[PDB]
Amino acid sequence: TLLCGEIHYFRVPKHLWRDRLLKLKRAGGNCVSTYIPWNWHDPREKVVNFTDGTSQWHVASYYSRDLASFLELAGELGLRVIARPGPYICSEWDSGGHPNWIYTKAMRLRSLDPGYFKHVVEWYNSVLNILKPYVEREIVIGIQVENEYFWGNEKYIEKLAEIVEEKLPGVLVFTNEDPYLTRIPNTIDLYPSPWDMRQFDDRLRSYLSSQPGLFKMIMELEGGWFKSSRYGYYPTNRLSIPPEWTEILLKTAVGMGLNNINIYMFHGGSNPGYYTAKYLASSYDFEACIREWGELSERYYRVKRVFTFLNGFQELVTSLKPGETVKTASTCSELLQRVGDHGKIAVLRNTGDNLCYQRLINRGEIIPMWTPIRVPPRYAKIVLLDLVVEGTPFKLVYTSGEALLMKRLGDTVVMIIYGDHGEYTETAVEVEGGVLDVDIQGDVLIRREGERAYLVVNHTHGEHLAIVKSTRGQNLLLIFTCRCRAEKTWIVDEDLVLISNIYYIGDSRIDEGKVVINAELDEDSCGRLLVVTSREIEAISLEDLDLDLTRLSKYVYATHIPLSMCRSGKNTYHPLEYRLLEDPVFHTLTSINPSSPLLKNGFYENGIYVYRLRLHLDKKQLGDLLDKHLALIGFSDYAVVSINNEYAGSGYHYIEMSADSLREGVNEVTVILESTGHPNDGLLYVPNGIYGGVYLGRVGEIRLYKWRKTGFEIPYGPGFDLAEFIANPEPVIKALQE
Amino acid sequence: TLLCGEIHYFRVPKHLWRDRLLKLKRAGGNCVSTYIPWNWHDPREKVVNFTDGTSQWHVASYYSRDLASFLELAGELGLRVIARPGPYICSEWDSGGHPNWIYTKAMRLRSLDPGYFKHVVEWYNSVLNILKPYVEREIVIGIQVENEYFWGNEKYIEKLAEIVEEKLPGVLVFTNEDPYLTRIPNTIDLYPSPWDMRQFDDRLRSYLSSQPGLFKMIMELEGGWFKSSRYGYYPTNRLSIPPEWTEILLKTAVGMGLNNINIYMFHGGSNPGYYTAKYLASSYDFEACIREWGELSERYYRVKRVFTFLNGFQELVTSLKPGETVKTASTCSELLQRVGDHGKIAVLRNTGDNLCYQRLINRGEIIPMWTPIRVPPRYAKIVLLDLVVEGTPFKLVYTSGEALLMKRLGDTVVMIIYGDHGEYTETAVEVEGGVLDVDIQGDVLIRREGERAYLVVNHTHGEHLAIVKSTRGQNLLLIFTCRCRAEKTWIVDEDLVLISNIYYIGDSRIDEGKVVINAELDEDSCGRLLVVTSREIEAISLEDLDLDLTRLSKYVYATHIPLSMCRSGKNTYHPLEYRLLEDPVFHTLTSINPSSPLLKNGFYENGIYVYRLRLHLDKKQLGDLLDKHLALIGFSDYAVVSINNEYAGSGYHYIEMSADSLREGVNEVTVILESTGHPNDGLLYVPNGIYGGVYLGRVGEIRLYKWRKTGFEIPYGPGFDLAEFIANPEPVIKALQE
Amino acid sequence: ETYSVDSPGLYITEFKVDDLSRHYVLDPGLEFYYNHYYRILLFVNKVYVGPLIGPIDITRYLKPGVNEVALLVEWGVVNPVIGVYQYKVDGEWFIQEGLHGLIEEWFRRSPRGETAEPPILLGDKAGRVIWVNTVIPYEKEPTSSSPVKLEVDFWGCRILVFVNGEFIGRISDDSPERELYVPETAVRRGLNNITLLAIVTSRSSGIRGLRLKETYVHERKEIVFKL
Amino acid sequence: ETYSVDSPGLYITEFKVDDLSRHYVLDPGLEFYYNHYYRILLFVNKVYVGPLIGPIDITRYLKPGVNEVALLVEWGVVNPVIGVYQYKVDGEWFIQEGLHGLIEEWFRRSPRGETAEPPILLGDKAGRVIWVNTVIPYEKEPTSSSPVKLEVDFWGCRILVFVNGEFIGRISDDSPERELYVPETAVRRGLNNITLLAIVTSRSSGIRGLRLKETYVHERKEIVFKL
Repeated sequence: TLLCGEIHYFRVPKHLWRDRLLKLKRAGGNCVSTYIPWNWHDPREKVVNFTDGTSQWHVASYYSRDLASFLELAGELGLRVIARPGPYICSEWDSGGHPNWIYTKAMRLRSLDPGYFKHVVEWYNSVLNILKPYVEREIVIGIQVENEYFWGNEKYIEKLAEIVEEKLPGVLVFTNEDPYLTRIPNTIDLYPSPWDMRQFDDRLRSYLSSQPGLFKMIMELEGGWFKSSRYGYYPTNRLSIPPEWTEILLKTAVGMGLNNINIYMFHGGSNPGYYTAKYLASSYDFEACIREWGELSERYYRVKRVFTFLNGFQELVTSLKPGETVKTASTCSELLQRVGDHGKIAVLRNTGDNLCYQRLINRGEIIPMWTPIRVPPRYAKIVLLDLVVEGTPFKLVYTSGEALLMKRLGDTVVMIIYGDHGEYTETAVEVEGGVLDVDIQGDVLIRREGERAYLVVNHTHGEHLAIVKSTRGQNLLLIFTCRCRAEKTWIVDEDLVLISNIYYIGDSRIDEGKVVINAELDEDSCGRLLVVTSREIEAISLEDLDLDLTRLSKYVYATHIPLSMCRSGKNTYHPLEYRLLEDPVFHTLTSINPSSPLLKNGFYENGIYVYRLRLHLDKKQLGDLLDKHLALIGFSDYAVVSINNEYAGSGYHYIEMSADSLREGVNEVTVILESTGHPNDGLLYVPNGIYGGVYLGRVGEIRLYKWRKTGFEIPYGPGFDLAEFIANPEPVIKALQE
Repeated sequence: TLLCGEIHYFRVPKHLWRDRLLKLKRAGGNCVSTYIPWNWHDPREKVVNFTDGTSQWHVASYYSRDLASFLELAGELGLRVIARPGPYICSEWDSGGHPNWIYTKAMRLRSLDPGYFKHVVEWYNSVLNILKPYVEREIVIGIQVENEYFWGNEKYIEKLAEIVEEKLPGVLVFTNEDPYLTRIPNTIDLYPSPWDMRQFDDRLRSYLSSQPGLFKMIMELEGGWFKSSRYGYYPTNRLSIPPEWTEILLKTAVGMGLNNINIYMFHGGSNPGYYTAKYLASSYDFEACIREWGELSERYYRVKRVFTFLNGFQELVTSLKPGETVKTASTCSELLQRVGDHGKIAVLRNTGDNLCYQRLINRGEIIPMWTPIRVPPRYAKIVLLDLVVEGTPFKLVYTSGEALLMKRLGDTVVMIIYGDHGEYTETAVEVEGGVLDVDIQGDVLIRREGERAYLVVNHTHGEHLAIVKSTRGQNLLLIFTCRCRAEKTWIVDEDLVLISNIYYIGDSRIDEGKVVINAELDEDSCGRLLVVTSREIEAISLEDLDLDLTRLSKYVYATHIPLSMCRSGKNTYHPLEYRLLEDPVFHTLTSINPSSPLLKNGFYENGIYVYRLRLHLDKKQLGDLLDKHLALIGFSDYAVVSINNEYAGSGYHYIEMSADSLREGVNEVTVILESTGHPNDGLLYVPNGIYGGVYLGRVGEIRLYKWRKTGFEIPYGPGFDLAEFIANPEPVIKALQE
Repeated sequence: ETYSVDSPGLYITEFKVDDLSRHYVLDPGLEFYYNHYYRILLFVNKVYVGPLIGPIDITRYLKPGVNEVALLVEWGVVNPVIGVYQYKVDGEWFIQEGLHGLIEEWFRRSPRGETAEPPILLGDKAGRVIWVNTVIPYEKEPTSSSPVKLEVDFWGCRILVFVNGEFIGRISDDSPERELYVPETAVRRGLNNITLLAIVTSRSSGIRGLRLKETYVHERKEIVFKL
Repeated sequence: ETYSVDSPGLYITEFKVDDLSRHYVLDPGLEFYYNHYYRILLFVNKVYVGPLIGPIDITRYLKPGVNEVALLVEWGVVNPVIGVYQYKVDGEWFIQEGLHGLIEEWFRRSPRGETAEPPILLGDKAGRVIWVNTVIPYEKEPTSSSPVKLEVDFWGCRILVFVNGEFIGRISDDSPERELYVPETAVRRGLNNITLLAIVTSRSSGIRGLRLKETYVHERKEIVFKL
């Protein structure tokens, strides 16, 4: 199984790569997605960078092209990698990945055009030579050939995939969202509006039936959404994505049987200056799991519980198939079910804002006897059924609480189970050698009936322990926690689990004596720390303060981080002084042809340009209309205009200045133009600079609102090239034929 | 029109009544709803309190029964009052309002039972004598006879209403939600789950057609939801209510033509100890506009914009009727329309998380010419159409931005209009004496065509001014603000409007020279303050710092609160010491009969009780089964049990202790019982104390899950008394008749 | 036909009893309890028992051999079970309203107590009421500009909070948040006697700490206009 | 038939021109512009003009009297208008990449400037680039435990932010938030030279202030286990 966050090394400072990738590993992510943007590495038709070097005023020294170090660091952290090296990446990036010199080379991008595709072969030779050692090391596990070619031409994506299958033998090669592929695997990018499970379930059910025997993945699940200028909103444009929603989509995808999931932006981070799409913010925070500034959001902890379950029960979850044999007793939750070789899962989804109480019928009997299954509002609960705990006498017949984790410590299996405060969960344990005894700590109620112990637990802000003993001397330790302490549980080693209030657990030094971990504490992080391990913990200290220990059982230590340790603080810092300088604006000027894009003149960067136009006017000003405007029309995405050194107007693609300061003879017009980015589709050449022109008067304004809509069908499919269609459109036939 | 928040004087400390009611007045609330709970004022079958006095250990000295002072304070603040004096109030209160001595008097509550209704007449004589002076002062404008008698008997609610119409001649008298009333007005309590506009629109459309010619009100709109123990969740049980949702429901109710709206909990506040329903939290924060601790939430500022519009355009909004003559150009927003004597409103609702761009067709022409109407995601925009500004030559033909406010200052009408940052709004102004000229400040573009000025404004973090002059010397000052500065605009006097970043504007001393206002600043509150007034402001100071003035125009002053003024801080304070004392638990004991409720024994309070049971056991313990439990069954809502001074178990209504410490002879069992509250329905006697008993063993457990469902219809209607039906149920006939 | 009994209607089910010597106590299940109680009417055989209060001994209404339960649920949910018991236990019963330390107002002034370290273990003291008394310094004028929440970190307890003798609220293991708003009328400038009545409910109980947190700290500034 | 032209299909409309002496410049409307550009193909008469780049002079494609516009919108929205102009203006054009102060790296070291008070008025200086240079003390080691956001309060500007010469981001009047995250790799312990390139866009412009806000301050504590 692949459990991914997407974390873009080109949007995260190189110093913070370990800080962000270890936050993903600590969530239970076992793989990193990233793009490898072509224009990040070859900005200027020169040499592919692949280092910490930078040669743009708008890209800070701490952003890096050193993908080889990001791949080695993902290797150090034990993360696998999905490389998305496409010539096109989308991703709200500048030109969606294309370097802005290709617009001089090719009129028909994302195609088998010999103009475009020759330069894509040079890019794939560059990036696949960088990837090869990390692919041979099994760090890079899958290559994604481009984002979202929705329109279908198999020829283009198969040539992309054939270059990869030539340079990188035997890897996974696949497309984001092309419905029309036969041999190349396709993925899905599920971005549904909140509480629209109808579209999410139907897109999953459609997708899971597609391409028999080929790899399934959600290559982009909704981990958040981006923010824009001009039409965007604070959290995201959408406007906020509920953290409850991302978790319901994750648990739904699991319940529908899609094992491989990438959350898209797990961090988001920051756009490096003018490496951003047209109208994007410099924040690419995305409202992600990890916020742009490094904060573990509510979405992080929710996602972390699902990704922890999918590691802890990976053997179960990979053995699953549909089955559809369990029933609900009440229609208050939707049931998504799977059955497997050595266990079963029931995802009970409550899309409502009421609390749901549920029962399941498994073999003509209602399973949880003394408790209902509580299903929280805006929630999906993974109920775990019939699970044979491998190599042991224990069958976890059901748990009404969510299991977070399962682990093996010598004689003992450890399982962590959770519910909300004041939730009653019942867990049934069936022992194939009989129950020898059950020990407990906390509010656990034991009912014993033949080979079964039924464990009814009232969840509270701590751990309740049950230790079911088998006659064979194997043990099952069940640890029952509230939801927020399952959210703040860290497997800091395979033999060290910390159940805690702690905000984050960070880096570790698993020494042969004196183990050390880099905990980060917020004002909630104090209270009990519960440590599960086979190591004989002799003492625990925090920052050379000694902490008190209770050894609850052979594998478990309680200790308390004092409420005096954590601090609440949020300081602000203000200027000593503000100093003003007027820029003279003009360094040196070179001549450009009227209406010519600045990329046709070798200016491949986005950002600020100043035009000087030396416009000629004469007695034809007496032939100008009473409106007397000057209009600057068809320019890239922001300009401030000055006419004969008087400020005249500003705006986005069209400015209609009052022509107050025009004169007979030569008129200087200065246009300080800022190009925010090219758009992040990869099909249209939207030029930077003034691609239009300067115009006089306003004789009229013809509004176009009496449309006839003629129902034309674009012939999308395995033979359809969208770039050929944009260049040579067939609706000319249907315009002639009415 | 009635624009209400509900603010319970019995849930707010008396010192904080002015602090909370002035926060409602500052939102544009022009009326307060409150219950007047019968058990708050007569707890113990003695004398009705109506003062600051208290005689319960669980009610703090700062909670008051002094309703007369709350009514006078609502009068001081210029708020009207809706009194909800019902014998029943619901409201997640103890017994839903009933004083717990009535369970000794009446087996059939909320009925014309002479047991119940005699005591309701004593309550109505008590509370209506307190209300009479404030009703005659026109402070109390409407009397709501009880919450939510859904089941219909007109006789009972008409006798409640007849007592009111006798003691208080000519007032509004009405019920919360009884569908079956002929002469008595009925209201609605709309609590829809987020984004379910289908139920909200259908319940509104149903309700607005009901009871021809009688008063319409939403007596309880969703301003949030409550939180509970045992099955509840942090913000609310639901789990969070979006602040976007409450505003869409408000603007929908306005667009559907319901003028009178109460937000239910505008503050919520706190339950006074054991004055709370069964399983409620002591927080009644409700996730309200004003949080329990006094915080202006996002919901406050959203609500405040709607309530400010509904005051500012009250003359428009009271003249409205359905009309349904404007059309949208695109299906991306839902249009709810009204037409009126001197203007028109189009509510454009976007329930989607995409941004919508919209056009309207009014008279066979698309109205906004150079801009679309931006409709934000999760939003409803009130577009204002055809508005003749009364007593002036100005018609506001449309505005693509929301108008917040309109005001008259001598020659000038002031109108405040808003949009989001980078929104383009177009406002058309038609002048019946012709436009003389237009002055501007900021990014306003003027297009003049005959008697019209069209004003296209690019919204930013400040005010843009346009001053349209008529030939007659009347002026229209349009002030264009971003949404967050319209949210933080205060009409601190009818001749003083502050457009600001300031968090709250508080109390005022409108002196005849040196005006003073009690501003409260958060870390966002600095930046420009824009003051609109006919007063000649000579200086502005903040806390004896002098602020710089620019007089932008005759009625407008800009000034800046320095970013050095505000502070960010969130301190925590910890114990010096913790001191433990064991309570001996027992003061003095009195004898009670087995299974008798403690209210039948004169204990009318909720809270802690200790029972001692002196149980007798003998050789019949040798006849007990191998399970050997003792069960305490049928008790009120929490107990901790100790058997022969050994702790034996705890739980909610049923505890099944292991009988380890029982003996032959007398056994002392101690039951520390906490009764959290009675339930907040008003129909069932759910007794406090142990109403059940103590039982031995567990011979078996008969689970009941093979049900036949027989489709019985309860005959709800104008003749149906639910308390008669609960006492004398007719399904006995249908049980006999299969 | 149906397992749920969770929606409006008249539901009937059938069950069998051996001898009528046991006590048959009907439990409505944890699904049934809500702050606004469910209108559900119980009949045992063709005889009306009453609305569901909670758990009920139905033994009076049932006969040897086969029996019926009917439920006119008008609103709400149940999941009924009958527990079967060998005896109902005889004994004289007594009550007190409140507790000794409560009716002596130990929230105003308790006796002196023994000092404890911040992780107060109470699970030994289960079945009892412990008063945890603390003093918190609050060295500033209390105001609605900087509201105070008391957060209690604890488990295994039902805790009643008093600040300066004013009753603030209750917190329990199953309560939805660990914070109580304490008003500016309860808080004092200087030392605050903040006191917890913990009824100790489990062999695991303890209080891990108290804090007063200011939710935020706003500046109330007097803004002044000369005319 | 339809007003919107906002959904997939081939839309046709018809319009009339008098003389062919004017310039007819088609504007696609503010609805059209998106970060992922809309696949909308323009034809004027039966002749293909191209995909919509933005505003286009369509005068080449049109004839005296009646004309047609067709739009194969595959995805996205337009609201087309034709502006009609008397002349297109002749003149030689020149460019510079960037600005003098930018290509001289005034974000690393500007010349000295005149001091201004915190409400910096710029609307007089509209049409120009002003460098606002500030020093902010940050007297603590910068860490991801206490991340920094720079908030700029301003209007009427497009502002580029540099911290210690590292380019942090852009803010504009129509940007969705006024805060930029500045990384621990940009921030220095001691004085931070934080510099704004403000291209001054309107007669109303100004900067009202800067603050670095720490979003929160967590304690990174080294937790240690003896074995």
